Amino acid sequence: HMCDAFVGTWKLVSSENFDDYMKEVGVGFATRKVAGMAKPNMIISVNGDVITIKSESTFKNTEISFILGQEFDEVTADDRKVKSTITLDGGVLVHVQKWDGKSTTIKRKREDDKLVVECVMKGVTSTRVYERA
Ligand SMILES: O=c1cc(O)ccn1Cc1ccc(Cl)c(Oc2ccccc2)c1
Repeated sequence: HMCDAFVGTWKLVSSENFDDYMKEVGVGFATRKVAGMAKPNMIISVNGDVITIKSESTFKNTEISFILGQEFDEVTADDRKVKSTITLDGGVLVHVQKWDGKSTTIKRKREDDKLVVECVMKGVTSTRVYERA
């Protein structure tokens, strides 16, 4: 019942500072422009210990499946090959990606009827808000 309030289908409704976050991460111009236009669906499901997070958009479709605390190799939408670990910390899903001596963290939290996604790269934070679809 660990992630019950995350399960479902969520649609992006607002984004702030995502271009700057992507710049900090090293995403190139053309990918930033097309990625930043996207209005993804985030689909979260759980089956036993396995959590699946899908992102569906006109830009890319991605899917990760994982067990909390158990590292996995991930190819990100911007084609980084990263080692990821996702944990639950105080009811927040915390997703750390490591590559090339760098690290970024994506936090997903339930707040009122929204799912709020905060992406941090060094001093740059972006906040993305999703609503139930
Ligand atoms: O998977 C998520 C969901 C978010 O809201 C924010 C970051 N991340 C991770 C993330 C990482 C890099 C890029 Cl380029 C990215 O761009 C998109 C944009 C739209 C659709 C798919 C990928 C999303």
